[PDB]
Amino acid sequence: SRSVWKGPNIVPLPIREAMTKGTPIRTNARAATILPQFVGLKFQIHNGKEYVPIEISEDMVGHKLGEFAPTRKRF
Amino acid sequence: MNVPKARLLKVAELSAKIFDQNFNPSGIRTGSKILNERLKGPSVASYYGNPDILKFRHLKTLYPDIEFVDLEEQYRLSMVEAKKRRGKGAPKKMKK
Amino acid sequence: GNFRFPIKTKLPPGFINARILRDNFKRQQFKENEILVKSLKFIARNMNLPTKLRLEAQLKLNALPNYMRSTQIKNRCVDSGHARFVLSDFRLCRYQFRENALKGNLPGVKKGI
Amino acid sequence: NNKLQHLNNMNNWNTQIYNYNKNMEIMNTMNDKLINKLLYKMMTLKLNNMNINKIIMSKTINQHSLNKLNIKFYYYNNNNNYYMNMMNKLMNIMNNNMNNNLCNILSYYYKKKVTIEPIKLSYIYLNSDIFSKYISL
RNA sequence: CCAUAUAUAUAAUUUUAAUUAUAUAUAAUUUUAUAUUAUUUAUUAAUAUAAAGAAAGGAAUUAAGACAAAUCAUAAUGAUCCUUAUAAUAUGGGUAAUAGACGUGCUAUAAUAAAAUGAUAAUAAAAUUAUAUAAAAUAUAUUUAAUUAUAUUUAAUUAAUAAUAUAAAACAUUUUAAUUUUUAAUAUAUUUUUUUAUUAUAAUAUGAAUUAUAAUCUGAAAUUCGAUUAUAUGAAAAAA
RNA sequence: ACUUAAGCAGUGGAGCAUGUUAUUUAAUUCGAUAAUCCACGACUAACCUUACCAUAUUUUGAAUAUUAUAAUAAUUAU
Ligand SMILES: [Mg+2]
Ligand SMILES: [Mg+2]
Ligand SMILES: [Mg+2]
Ligand SMILES: [Mg+2]
Repeated sequence: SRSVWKGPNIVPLPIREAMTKGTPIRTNARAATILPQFVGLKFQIHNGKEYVPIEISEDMVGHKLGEFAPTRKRF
Repeated sequence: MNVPKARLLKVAELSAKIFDQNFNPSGIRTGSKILNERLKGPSVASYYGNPDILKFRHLKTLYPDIEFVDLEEQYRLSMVEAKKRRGKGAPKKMKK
Repeated sequence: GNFRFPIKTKLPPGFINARILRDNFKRQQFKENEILVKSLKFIARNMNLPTKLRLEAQLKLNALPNYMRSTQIKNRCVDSGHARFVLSDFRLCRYQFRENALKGNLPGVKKGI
Repeated sequence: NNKLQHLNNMNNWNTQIYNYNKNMEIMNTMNDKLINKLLYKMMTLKLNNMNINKIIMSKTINQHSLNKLNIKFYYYNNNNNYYMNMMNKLMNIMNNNMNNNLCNILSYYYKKKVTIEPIKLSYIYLNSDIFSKYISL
């Protein structure tokens, strides 16, 4: 969770298929922490309408998935 | 303060032992609050009333001699008949 | 097929609408799953235990359905089904509370002087 | 100072109860409301057809004591020795039936002893509630 | 009917606040004696003086018209409309987006005014605690302690008993940019926390938005989108 | 005679909070419009609340009654 002593908030994710077949992981779980082992994987994050595709880098670790799928248009 | 810490620690440990209290000088988050937290289940579930109540449906079983007229259902049935008479009835539900 | 929710929940004895039914479902399922959720939270929040057990408990907590969460229970009026301005002393919205107080249905309530 | 020259402020409220456990008090209020509605529903009785009697009764007074509940209510109705009319059967199931009388079921409902007290009013203008319910029809 | 002032009852003054608590009852719409001025002229008002007074405030309580209503969320019944959808469940998002525009409040723009401190603890009321409250103590921020915030642990109380909770302004001392009205070195004094003499000496120590780091609280979950702490930041805000 | 005029006490140019409006949005749930002015309920919107958007997904569903097959009992008699 948020408090660092509580650790990251982990949720179920079909990661093993994406660790072997290189397929993207399509998820609505915007509240899941990006663990260090998520690096290099392709995610498709729901933003309420569509699925933004992103590739996880080391700078994204610690942050959460929904931070890179904007829910609203800027203007 | 002037009294040493070791004596107070021994007192605290021994007193916790007597009154069936757990002693955690380390300050580590054991989480005993969860074990000692009271349960709120039954009161939360009893919000809307006990679900076992005598209903009008049950009356025919309970008192065969007495014939009870529920006026609201009669009104609803008569209204359905009135809409039935004018062809304003609900379309038949699709069969799966 | 027969019922909206996974588990069979008995009907509330009073006024009924969809939101009251959802509230009652979540309330009863919270009753049934409270002990399990509390045990999972204990195993997750107990830093004495190995980190793997804590993470397993957290993941199992995340896996639970919405009708087991404590926060999702919201107090609603038992006479109209409204969810706002509900007085927990009578579990009625301010309007239904007003009418019942005027009619004398609420024990002990009176008009202010 | 005298009970023949004033009405107790307790009698103002339909449900007159005090419980240290406030949740039980709220539960009892809700139960009183629901059982009052059910009692309302049970007041119409037809024999075959063209014999639809409608008993008009005021709101119920739920007297909550420590070891007992009493549901007091007033009602209006309308060779008689040798048979039973519908209203008499209704009252006898309220209290007198041996097997499945209403007060036993209400006792299981409330988890305390229950009794029901119907009182007949021979006129309609001796009670505002009964009078209003009558002129409504 | 409240409030107020009294009387009786009740409490074995350790549920103590008897200065209190809640039942009954009384009391006022104040009563009077004069003087002056007006008066429909006294068996009247305006005042003022004297006397007995605790006596000075308040709410509610009815109908008749007329307008406005669908967050008429102040409802009922009826009319019409959907019935693989305008009904129902789950996941996520949104209701928080910003060129702007106007209301409502909070914080400020300094000295008739802000800050720090003030343990045998300056002084309240009304509330709340079985779907709780959390005392004292220990530990970390952090530093001899104090304060403040979390962490560990639950002492009593389910209550006129214990806790939320040592009320705060008030008052006392000290400091406070603009201010060369200040501080500093020498002397100096019957102003000594101080005086004198010679040299030296537009946004601040107001304001806290915004931004960054790292922690913490609730909850299963704080990214969109919560609150809190510390360490850096330090905007606009002066006149009319 | 409401209300005004006067006297007093304020508040009132900035930041933020919170509303409404406009615009945008997939939705930004709902509120006013016959020319002064006025779309303006919040006793707490992260999920629920929720009423809106997207995607899946349920079809007598929340109740009353009818007519039938299966188990449970009670009796009479399987
Ligand atoms: Mg809630
Ligand atoms: Mg400052
Ligand atoms: Mg939802
Ligand atoms: Mg939501």
